Amino acid sequence: SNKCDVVVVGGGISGMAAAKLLHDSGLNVVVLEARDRVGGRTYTLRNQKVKYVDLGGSYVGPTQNRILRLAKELGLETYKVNEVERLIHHVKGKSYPFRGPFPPVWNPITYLDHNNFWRTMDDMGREIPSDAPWKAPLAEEWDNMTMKELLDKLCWTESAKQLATLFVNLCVTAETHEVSALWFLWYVKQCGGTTRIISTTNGGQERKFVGGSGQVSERIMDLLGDRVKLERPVIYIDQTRENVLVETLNHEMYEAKYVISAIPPTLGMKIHFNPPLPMMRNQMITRVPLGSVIKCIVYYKEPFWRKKDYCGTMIIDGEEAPVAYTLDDTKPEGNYAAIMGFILAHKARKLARLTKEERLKKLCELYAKVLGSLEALEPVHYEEKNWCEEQYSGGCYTTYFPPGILTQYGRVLRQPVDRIYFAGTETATHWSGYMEGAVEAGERAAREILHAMGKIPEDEIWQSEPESVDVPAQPITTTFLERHLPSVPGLLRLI
Amino acid sequence: SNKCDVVVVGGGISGMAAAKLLHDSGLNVVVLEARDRVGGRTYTLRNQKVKYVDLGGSYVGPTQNRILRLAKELGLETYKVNEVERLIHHVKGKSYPFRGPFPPVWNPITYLDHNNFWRTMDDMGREIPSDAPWKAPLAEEWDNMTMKELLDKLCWTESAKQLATLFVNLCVTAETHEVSALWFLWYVKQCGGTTRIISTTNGGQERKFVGGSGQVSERIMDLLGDRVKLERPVIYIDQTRENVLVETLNHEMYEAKYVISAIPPTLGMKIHFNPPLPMMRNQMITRVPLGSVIKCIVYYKEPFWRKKDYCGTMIIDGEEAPVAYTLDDTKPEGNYAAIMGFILAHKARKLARLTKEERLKKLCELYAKVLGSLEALEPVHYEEKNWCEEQYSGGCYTTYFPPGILTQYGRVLRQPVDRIYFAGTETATHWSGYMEGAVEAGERAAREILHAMGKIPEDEIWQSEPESVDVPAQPITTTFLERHLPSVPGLLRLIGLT
Ligand SMILES: *[C]C1=C([C])[C]=C2C(=[C]1)N([C][C]([O])[C]([O])[C]([O])[C]OP([O])(=O)OP([O])(=O)O[C][C]1O[C](N3[C]=NC4=C3N=[C]N=C4[N])[C]([O])[C]1[O])C1=NC(=O)[N]C(=O)C1=N2C#C[C]N([C])[C]C1=[C][C]=C([C]N2N=NC3=C2N=[C]N=C3SC2=NC3=[C][C]=[C][C]=C3O2)[C]=[C]1
Repeated sequence: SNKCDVVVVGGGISGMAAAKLLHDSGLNVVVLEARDRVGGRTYTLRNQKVKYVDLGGSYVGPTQNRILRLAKELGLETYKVNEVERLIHHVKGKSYPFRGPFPPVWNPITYLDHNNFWRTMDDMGREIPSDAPWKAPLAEEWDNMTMKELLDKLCWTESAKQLATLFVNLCVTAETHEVSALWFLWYVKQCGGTTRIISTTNGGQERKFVGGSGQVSERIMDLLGDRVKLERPVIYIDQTRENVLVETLNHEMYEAKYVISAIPPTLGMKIHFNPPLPMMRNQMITRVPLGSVIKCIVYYKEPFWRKKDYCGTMIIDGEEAPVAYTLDDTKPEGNYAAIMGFILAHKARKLARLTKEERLKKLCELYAKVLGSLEALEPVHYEEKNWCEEQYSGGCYTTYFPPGILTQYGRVLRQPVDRIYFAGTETATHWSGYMEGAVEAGERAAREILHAMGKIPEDEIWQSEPESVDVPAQPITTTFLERHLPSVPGLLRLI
Repeated sequence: SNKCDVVVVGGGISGMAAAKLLHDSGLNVVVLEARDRVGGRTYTLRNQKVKYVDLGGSYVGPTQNRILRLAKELGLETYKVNEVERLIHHVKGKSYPFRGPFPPVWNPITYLDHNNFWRTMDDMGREIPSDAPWKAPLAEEWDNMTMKELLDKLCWTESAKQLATLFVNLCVTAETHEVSALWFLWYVKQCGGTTRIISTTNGGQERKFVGGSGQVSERIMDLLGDRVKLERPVIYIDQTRENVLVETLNHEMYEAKYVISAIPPTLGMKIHFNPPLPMMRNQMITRVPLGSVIKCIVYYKEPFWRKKDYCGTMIIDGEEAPVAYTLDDTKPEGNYAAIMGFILAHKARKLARLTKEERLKKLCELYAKVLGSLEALEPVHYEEKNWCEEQYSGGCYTTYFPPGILTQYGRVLRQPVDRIYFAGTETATHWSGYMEGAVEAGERAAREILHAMGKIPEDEIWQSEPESVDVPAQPITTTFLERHLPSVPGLLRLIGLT
């Protein structure tokens, strides 16, 4: 067997961040990666037509200090996603340009309803501990309903219900009726709330990495060298002996003092355990699916939308549109002009039956309508990735919790199993679901092992992160009217 | 490599029924079983204190003609679960003895609400094709709500809502808020409806096998000899070459023309596939958990409850009760007196924290109260099994579908993947979730391979089953009043109009 201090299962950002921290502390680490590549739910494709493109995770922004610090240490830079010109909200077949993070509403009843919906998501979040959502005072009540039931209760207008539905679908690549309300409310709150999660400027979509996010995982593989084993899917972990035995599909055996599991929780199912997992983890890993998305990038000769004072952001209501949300994916140099869109949740499942060229025509005709431009019908290139097809991801962006699961099983996600510690973005407490959460979780799991070895004290397991100097956060603000305007039933109780 | 015609992955009833049919048809089969035993979600424990006891699937009944026929051919016999004396409904800390499959309701409004709840479950069921529930006219609407939401809409009384909650928990070892309404309505209708699924006499719980249900899988292993490979968990299936390659954890390689997957759908995740599964199956197998249950059998010197004119059936409402449902588990000879109970859904997770002795004490204290009998505090023996802990089951009794899954993914549950065909009870169209469904699915998968091989015509893939001559099925009937009494809102509409 190949002997080491710690085996890390999975070479995404979380496992690479964990392996780098342990390597830097002087331990002998091995990363066992199932694929022929690192990066996992990040994947940067290079070719002459695109230069580089993120086909998985891409965006970073203020308050994501860990991924920013790790990337800066690896020699990466960010650039700002284009938000200079107007955003578009496409409603009932017409484009309404706007500025600021939130699409405006003009009907007074619809305004109260929209204002109350976002506000209420944040008010509910204030009662949900980031590190223990199952401790919310109404945890059971909120876990036992879907987001569809909560939206049906809160939204008195169809307008608000449709945009809230889009918000859920875009944030978690899942239908409102698939997900727990408690989990979804946790998810938003642990990203800093509604404004922070939805915003480009001053939010999660503010920036991308120059040359692609795949460079984070690639550059840690560059540091670790032949400590990273590609095409080594882990099939078996045996904790019955002095040292932990980890076996791969290609028959190799690794012996370590400890293991970090840095794979999506459900993909623990692909490992046979000796002894069997404890009951709660055995069932948890069958209850935690990942969402469904196709990430699609259409390339053009020029970022022609900018000539019409559009930035390239589109928020597109309704069932017919294949893509509900786009961003400008043009390089910072103004070349490789492109629109990124996501095909979300059931539409990913529905439109996967088409060919690549059929999806390209649907997207170009949608963009031509919404941008009001025939230039959208003249793509020069197309790239796409359907993450539903990935054996070693299960989906994207992240794991969602159906009703009832977070309260019954959530405590088990990061609980160690003997000498296995659990990383992966799903185990983070800030920007779980993101590259930021991957770094937080990988470094925390690594420090749990340094503590088990008696190398650091308990109080160093969870470490704060200084704010990025390059990507400072500005405060989230509200107006007096946003805070105090009544809900629709509130306006009615006054009548 | 060990070469054969068909590798069956899984030696539960479904895989063993598939392997037997293929063996009988003259093919070379191998069964690769992860555990050191066959039977899977069936397990008959033998010791001197119990003689035998089913700790997994046990009950069979009228309309389950495939399991009855298979067991009869293997030399097995059934006996009737004791339902001679009165049943008990325990609610708000008091016991109400009754006769018939349904606890009686005296309050007229509550009676309308109860009658309408069961009626409406079956009315909705008749809209749902057994072989394609996603084709129901309102499939999307029904799949996008939980059973909790459906009970909140239909039940105008708390009495009906509490009994309906117990019914869901007991039928599918899951909470009402965990499961799709479409999937639950399908599950009940594909068992023959509410009456058939809930009944002991004339329903699913009528009978057990003499000597235990594990004998089905064990007697098929006897017929197959060394073709059953125990402690061979399958890790890898490669379909890139002319013959399918199946690898086991203990390093062995099997080469076959076709594979039957006879494991619970999500346990397909334990297999690495080359090439990768198609997208829809790749995601489906992460979306389909199994339920949570501890099966607990408390033994007594005598079946003392019968002397109080109680048969041993208890329907126990209330969060404090660890067990919501019991049956008499006394042997047909009248000895090894015992009460079987289920610890359901969240209670299986909550009470797993206790010791075996702590669970025994809580069960005896509950039974003493429900039966009004101090003798219940004097157990002579105890056996239990928490199926949530089983790596190679995932839970019991069966796979449930959370909201939104059955319409989006259900079509691929038994869709072949190249030369992999899908057995397992979850793929049945009649008594899916049961030993009966396991036989249906195993034999149907085996016949899909016989058809692929040109040995049988397409119309022989799905085969009807003659009715058992030993276990006659009485029809499910309703009264005029059951059919035509209004719902509570129906009554309020008639009041508004008057
Ligand atoms: C895929 C993906 C995609 C496609 C995308 C994305 C993503 C993804 N993401 C994620 C990431 O990527 C993740 O997290 C990470 O990566 C993870 O990591 P980890 O943990 O490490 O993991 P992985 O990678 O997986 O790894 C693992 C590994 O392992 C391995 N394996 C397995 N198994 C195994 C193995 N090995 C060995 N062995 C075995 N067995 C594998 O292979 C691997 O490698 C992301 N992230 C980040 O960060 N970023 C990004 O970008 C991302 N992405 C996405 C994102 C998205 N988003 C955020 C969302 C959104 C968007 C937008 C928005 C906006 N909005 N919304 N809504 C709205 C808006 N706007 C405006 N408006 C609206 S509405 C409204 N209205 C109103 C009014 C008034 C007021 C208010 C309002 O509102 C949002 C969101």
